[PDB]
Amino acid sequence: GPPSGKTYMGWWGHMGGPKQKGITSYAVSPYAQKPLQGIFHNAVFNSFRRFKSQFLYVLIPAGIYWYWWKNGNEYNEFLYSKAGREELERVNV
Amino acid sequence: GPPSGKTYMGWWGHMGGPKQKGITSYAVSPYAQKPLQGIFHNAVFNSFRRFKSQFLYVLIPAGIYWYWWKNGNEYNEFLYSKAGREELERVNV
Amino acid sequence: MTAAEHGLHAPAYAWSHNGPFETFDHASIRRGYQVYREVCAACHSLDRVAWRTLVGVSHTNEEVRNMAEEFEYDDEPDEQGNPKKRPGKLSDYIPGPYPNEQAARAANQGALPPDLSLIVKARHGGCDYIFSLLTGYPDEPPAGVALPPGSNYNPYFPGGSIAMARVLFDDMVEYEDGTPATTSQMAKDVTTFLNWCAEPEHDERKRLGLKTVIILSSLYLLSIWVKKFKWAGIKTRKFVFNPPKPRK
Amino acid sequence: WRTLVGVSHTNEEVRNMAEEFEYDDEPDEQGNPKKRPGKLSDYIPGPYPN
Amino acid sequence: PQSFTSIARIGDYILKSPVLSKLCVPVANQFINLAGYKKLGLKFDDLIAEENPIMQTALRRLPEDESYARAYRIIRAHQTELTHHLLPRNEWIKAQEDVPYLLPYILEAEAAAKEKDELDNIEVSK
Amino acid sequence: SLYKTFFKRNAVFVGTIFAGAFVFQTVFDTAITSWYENHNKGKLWKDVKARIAA
Amino acid sequence: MAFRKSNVYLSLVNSYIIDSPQPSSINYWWNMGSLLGLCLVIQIVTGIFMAMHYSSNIELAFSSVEHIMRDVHNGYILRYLHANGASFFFMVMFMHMAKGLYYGSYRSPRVTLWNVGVIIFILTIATAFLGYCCVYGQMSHWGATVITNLFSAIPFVGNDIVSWLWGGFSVSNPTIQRFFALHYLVPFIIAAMVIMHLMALHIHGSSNPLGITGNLDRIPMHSYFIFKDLVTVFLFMLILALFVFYSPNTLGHPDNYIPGNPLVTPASIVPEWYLLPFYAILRSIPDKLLGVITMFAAILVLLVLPFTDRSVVRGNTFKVLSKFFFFIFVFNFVLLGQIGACHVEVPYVLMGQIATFIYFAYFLIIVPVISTIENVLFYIGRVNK
Amino acid sequence: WGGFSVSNPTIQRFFALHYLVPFIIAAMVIMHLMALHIHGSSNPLGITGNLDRIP
Amino acid sequence: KVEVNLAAIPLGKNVVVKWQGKPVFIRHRTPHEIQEANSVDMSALKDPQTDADRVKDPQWLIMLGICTHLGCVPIGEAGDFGGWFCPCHGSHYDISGRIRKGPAPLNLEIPAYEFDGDKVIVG
Ligand SMILES: CCCCCCCCCCC(=O)OC[C@H](COP(=O)(O)OC[C@H](O)COP(=O)(O)OC[C@@H](COC(=O)CC)OC(=O)CCC)OC(=O)CCCCCCCC
Ligand SMILES: CCCCCCCCCCCCCCCCCC(=O)OC[C@H](COP(=O)(O)OCCN)OC(=O)CCCCCCCCCCCCC
Ligand code: HEM
Ligand code: HEM
Ligand code: HEM
Ligand code: HEM
Ligand SMILES: COc1c(O)c(C)c(C/C=C(\C)CC/C=C(\C)CC/C=C(\C)CC/C=C(\C)CC/C=C(\C)CCC=C(C)C)c(O)c1OC
Ligand SMILES: CCCCCCCCCCCCCCC(=O)OCCCOP(=O)(O)OC[C@@H](O)COP(=O)(O)OCCCOC(C)=O
Ligand SMILES: CCCCCCCCCCCCCCCCCC(=O)O[C@H](COC(=O)CCCCCC)COP(=O)(O)OCCN
Ligand SMILES: CO/C=C(/C(=O)OC)c1ccccc1Oc1cc(Oc2ccccc2C#N)ncn1
Repeated sequence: GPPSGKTYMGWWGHMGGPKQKGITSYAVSPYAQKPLQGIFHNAVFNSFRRFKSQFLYVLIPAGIYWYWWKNGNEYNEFLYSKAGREELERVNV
Repeated sequence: GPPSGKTYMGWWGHMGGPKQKGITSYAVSPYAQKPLQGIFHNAVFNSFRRFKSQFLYVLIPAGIYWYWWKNGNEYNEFLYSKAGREELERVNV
Repeated sequence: MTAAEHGLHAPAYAWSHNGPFETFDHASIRRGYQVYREVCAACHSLDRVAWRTLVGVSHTNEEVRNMAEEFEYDDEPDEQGNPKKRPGKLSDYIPGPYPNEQAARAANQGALPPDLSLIVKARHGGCDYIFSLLTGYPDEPPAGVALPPGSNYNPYFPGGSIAMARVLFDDMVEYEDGTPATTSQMAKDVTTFLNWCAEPEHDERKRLGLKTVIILSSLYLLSIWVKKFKWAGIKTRKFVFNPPKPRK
Repeated sequence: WRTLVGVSHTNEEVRNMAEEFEYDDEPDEQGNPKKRPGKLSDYIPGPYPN
Repeated sequence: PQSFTSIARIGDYILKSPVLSKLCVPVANQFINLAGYKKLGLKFDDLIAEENPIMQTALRRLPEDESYARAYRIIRAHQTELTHHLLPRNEWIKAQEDVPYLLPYILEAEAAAKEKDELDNIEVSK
Repeated sequence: SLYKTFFKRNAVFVGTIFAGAFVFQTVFDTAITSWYENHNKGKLWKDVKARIAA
Repeated sequence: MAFRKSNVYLSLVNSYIIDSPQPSSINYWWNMGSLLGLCLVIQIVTGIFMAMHYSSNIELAFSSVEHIMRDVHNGYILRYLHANGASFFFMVMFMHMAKGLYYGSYRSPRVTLWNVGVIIFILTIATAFLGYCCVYGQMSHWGATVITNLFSAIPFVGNDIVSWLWGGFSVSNPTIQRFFALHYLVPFIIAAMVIMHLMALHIHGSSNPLGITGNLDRIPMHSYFIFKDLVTVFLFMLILALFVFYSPNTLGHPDNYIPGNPLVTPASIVPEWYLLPFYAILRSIPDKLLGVITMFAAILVLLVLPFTDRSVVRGNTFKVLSKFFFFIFVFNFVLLGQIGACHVEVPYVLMGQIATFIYFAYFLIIVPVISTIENVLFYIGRVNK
Repeated sequence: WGGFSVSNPTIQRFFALHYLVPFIIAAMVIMHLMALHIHGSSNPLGITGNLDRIP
Repeated sequence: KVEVNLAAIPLGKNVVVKWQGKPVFIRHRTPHEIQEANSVDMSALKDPQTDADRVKDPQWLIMLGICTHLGCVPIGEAGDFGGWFCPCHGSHYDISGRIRKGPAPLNLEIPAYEFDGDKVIVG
């Protein structure tokens, strides 16, 4: 077939990054390691900072929208009761 | 992606035949040719030899199968008439 | 909208089929059918329930044969082409009290009583709403409410004005097993019978769901162990950088 | 009946032909069945009930 | 999408103003420390998206001793990310090491592409 | 050794996970049905028919 | 070479799910795409087996579904897996698109991949609308009446598009028969778009949660991400089984168990939960022609994001202002779904109009302004001048 | 049959299968064209075509 | 099209048809209620409508009835002064349907009914 266009990823042996020189890596077989050494030292301290260094970007927008919905629901409940009957004709104009 | 397997056809520039040397070709533009010199000198002699040098490979098997079907159809017509009533009990045994 | 136009909220009762491991109470289903035949069936149809579905759930096989043989159905015409009748069998569906919709409205002052085969799943509230409607008729409406003639007050109905009157009173039905037939007992039994009419697969669905959840929970816990074993070489990999010599 | 108009008969000829047969109607306010003469939407009726 | 010539034009106007450099520069120092790329061992010029012709030109012209060190920082940041950890605190990038090493090569390639575009779509007059 | 008698020979490692799953179906279905009916005793139709015999 | 690389049909399998180079640092958010492939197979296979027992006439459609629930062996399993499986399909698709917004997957060189995905989202919405009509419950009839009447406000062609869509004068028997035939076809068009979606992905590969190049450290797909995919497949099936067997009517409306009546209007006309935010956008425009244009613009505005993002960094990982406004947009989408299930009453009318403005202002105002400011703060916090 | 003879469940399942199999045929045609692209077509002389091709 | 002839229609009972899927709440009027519609002037409602634009012919009262919003149906002869009422909305209907006895200001539709000589054709 015809050759393709120019991309930003290749294949094994010609992947297309920069040239590497001076880096050594080491690894050990999984058959020679301890079986399942995580629930502790990861539920102790690791799985608390991973979201509570991030919790303030979620809960400030969540508290704004929950305050807005709860305030509007109590005002609709007041308007259709007996005590809020006089305001109801005023705001449906 | 990965390279493919070995085939027997390539593409334009690397089609995969033998090396050519010594052959010259010539051609004329269709805009400078006569329009439709087709029906005569081709229905005169060309479109008769192209099938009547081939007609005997078709019409000998066609004549064998048409003789066989026509002979069997006349025998079935004889068996269900009045004159072929006596043979009909003999061959349905 | 106001609270009267939406209807009063129905509370939660302790039904014995609530829960992931519970079946129906089949003695309460059997008593509930007797309340249907003697009270409800004068005006309500049950069109999606066949006679054969009651066998092995609430009645024996020869009990249902005698029940279906008290009604007559249409038959194929005779050799001259005139229509005939025949008694019922187990293949037939339970018949209703009216021939068409116009005869149903003419007997109930223009109102149409609905078919009750799916009524538990077709209302918000479920079994709690059907039970609270039947036992929730006051002796008189609140002060100020003027009902049109031909309607009754019930606070659980949206709007408060319903076209059916109170039908359940104390000791109107004689039970076979000897249960006292108060208003609260008869409303509980017929709601259980109507829940089986809407969900006949209920006891089988919860048994098949227990086998599926146990198998899928084991495959989930095993896949976490296998993934963590096969990833341990990548997760503990280490890198070291030594800067190369120049002039090349 | 409507397919005969403009092919073999005029529009008021087919209206008179279909009005010599009676068809089933919707029941009344009590629920009893009624009859009505035919119209151009109806199909041509046959001689036997079944 | 926004060119680095446009970013440097706005940014150098703020830094020369004595009243605007007292307001925005304390806010920019808190913004970088909250970003957290230095705790993974990265400089800011490692984070620039590279799949465009201007960035491919600037990465070719980088000297090779700086190209080897950039490749080690990117590889170390991928390994730290998959373990859901941070680097030890003595291996964090300091503020005096977070220098724009790639920025002069980017600005030179952008000016040459602008001059070529102006000469290719051009008017004349007698 | 019990790796090489159970999981090495992968003519039956495909086989034993295909034959241990056959007898697994009947033992599992018998155990759950017995637990499910004992949890709901006194409510089934067979517990009702045993004293609506009259 | 090996046979998995030399064969014509196995090399497509090998380059996609066996030997394809993945970045080593992708997390569990990158598993949503393969769950969507499992959901499409589940919806197609349960669809064929139910269609062997279904009648599409308007006098027979409601009783055919009740015939499946009562008389077909394991027929209640087929329906409940089908109806609840459509809600799980939309939930995984919402999380898949929100992953792309957060990490900048829409940016170059992946614009064609993002554009094909927007076409898939439109065809999935149209599929679920047509299957809901085939029940012919009371919510099925009146939901089709409301939506098809919107197209009569189009100038000069509007009153003839609607009667060409009805086959008559209202929602009637030719409408239900043509809606079931279209409902069979569109999932096969969706399956062809998924193949075009996977071809564009093979060209450039996936992104990673750091936003930078992945060409320096790759691991192959087989036995690493195959076994990571098995963890989320079994968790998905377990939660789906808890809904099918233990609470099968929680995600539906009880008015759909009443047969369709064109003479009785229900007290409230509510769509399914995954179409509720687009229903609230439509009810916030008082003019009828501008309301249906704004309703379709809420999907087509996803195409402007490759041009309005001005940042020189891909993704939201190192940007604190873009993190804050992303979650403002997420909880605004939940509030619009809640407004769409309420009555047209004070103060829900004004609340829906403000939330509609915030939806469109995120794509066209907030993203280009915030990403320009974050470009300048990175510069002046480092450059000594 | 879905029953004891050719009856109503037979016709309803045969129409649903009749809708589906032409879409399986369309997928086999795509696999048919992929294998053809690898080697190309033959010619009526039976010999190699690599020496004279036209687009 | 629907063709019903004139003499068959009763006055106190309703001949509502679902013609083309529209519920059409119509009547034989007779003269006693052609002055039961000028008594409220336009001083309460937004449309420049009067009875001369309502009906062609005061003998026969015919107007079509779905719902300026969704389409519910009223109860017969239970209204405020000689009309109908769907409990949809507070939808109070007068004779020949002029709302603004509740929220909805727009009044709905007159069907295309045509005489060619003692033969009304609704359509
Ligand atoms: C709806 C039906 C579909 C059902 C399946 C869909 C699953 C959707 C869940 C959302 C998601 O895909 O992202 C998950 C993301 C965590 O991504 P991560 O790679 O950084 O965490 C790797 C971990 O450290 C090691 O995880 P590890 O591989 O070591 O163990 C696996 C873990 C369970 O993993 C999962 O099930 C993944 C869903 O097993 C255990 O917990 C052991 C004790 C039993 O979580 C987060 O980023 C934030 C957490 C809350 C997210 C909830 C938001 C939902 C709207
Ligand atoms: C037109 C279509 C519009 C589509 C809009 C879709 C809206 C539907 C709502 C889908 C919610 C999905 C939100 C999360 C999207 C995933 C992408 C993401 O936010 O990244 C995960 C985030 C980052 O965490 P890290 O900082 O540890 O990782 C950084 C990379 N190194 O880690 C987190 O912070 C995860 C926290 C997630 C909490 C989100 C709560 C959502 C609640 C929705 C409830 C809806 C039902 C009521
Ligand atoms: C124990 C006996 C009965 C039960 C359990 C029962 C059940 C029900 C239920 C569930 C409804 C629907 C209410 C709703 O729409 O929310 C209903 C409505 C109705 N029933 Fe009954 N029914 C019974 C007996 C009767 C009887 C004896 C009559 C008439 C004499 C009757 C006439 C009606 C009517 C007219 C309605 C419609 C009311 C309306 O729409 O306003 N029912 N019934
Ligand atoms: C992406 C694929 C699909 C989606 C999202 C989808 C969605 C839906 C939905 C939401 C319903 C209404 C369910 C309810 O609330 O009861 C439905 C009904 C139905 N669908 Fe599908 N569907 C899909 C594929 C198919 C296919 C391919 C077929 C047929 C070959 C099919 C056949 C049916 C039938 C027969 C019904 C009516 C029975 C019922 O109500 O469950 N579906 N569909
Ligand atoms: C039936 C529907 C779909 C299927 C089967 C599907 C499948 C996939 C798969 C398998 C991947 C690669 C793995 C992954 O990143 O999760 C992917 C990536 C992607 N998809 Fe989808 N997808 C679907 C719908 C969509 C939609 C609706 C959108 C957006 C509007 C979309 C946009 C993307 C993007 C941008 C990526 C690249 C993500 C990255 O590289 O970081 N897709 N899709
Ligand atoms: C819907 C059905 C089919 C379609 C659309 C189709 C399409 C095609 C096309 C376009 C070609 C190339 C042009 C040509 O040689 O005519 C081709 C070639 C071929 N087809 Fe088919 N085909 C179909 C069915 C079949 C069947 C039923 C057979 C044999 C049992 C077959 C065997 C072949 C072979 C051997 C060739 C190569 C011919 C050569 O190179 O000389 N195809 N097909
Ligand atoms: C970035 O690297 C990745 C990657 O991360 C992932 C996740 C994938 C994952 C791939 C997928 C998730 C595949 C996508 C899924 C599909 C294309 C599904 C398509 C759907 C179909 C083909 C439906 C067909 C169904 C049928 C034909 C069933 C028909 C029913 C029948 C025949 C009933 C039987 C009848 C009788 C009478 C018994 C990649 O391919 C990939 O490489 C690019
Ligand atoms: C170890 C596995 C265990 C469990 C995990 C996975 C199990 C499930 C298996 C997954 C199924 C296979 C993977 C998915 C797959 O192969 O499909 C995606 C690839 C399709 O795209 P494509 O190859 O680019 O298209 C195909 C293209 O690459 C080639 O072009 P072509 O299609 O030939 O065009 C011809 C059309 C002619 O068009 C015309 C005539 O106009
Ligand atoms: C419409 C979307 C299309 C998407 C295409 C995706 C590919 C789907 C294929 C899935 C895997 C199928 C495995 C094929 C088995 C190996 C192929 C083979 O055996 O070819 C041949 C034998 O021929 C056959 O019998 C074909 C069997 C028809 C297969 C139809 C399903 C193996 O012999 P060969 O040496 O020629 O293989 C090298 C080819 N380059
Ligand atoms: C047939 O009724 C279908 C409904 C449904 O929810 O289907 C799943 C439905 C029910 C009640 C009310 C409305 C209903 O349909 C719909 C349809 C709908 O469609 C769109 C969604 C996004 C953008 C444009 C449209 C349109 N048109 N948006 C909202 N509700």
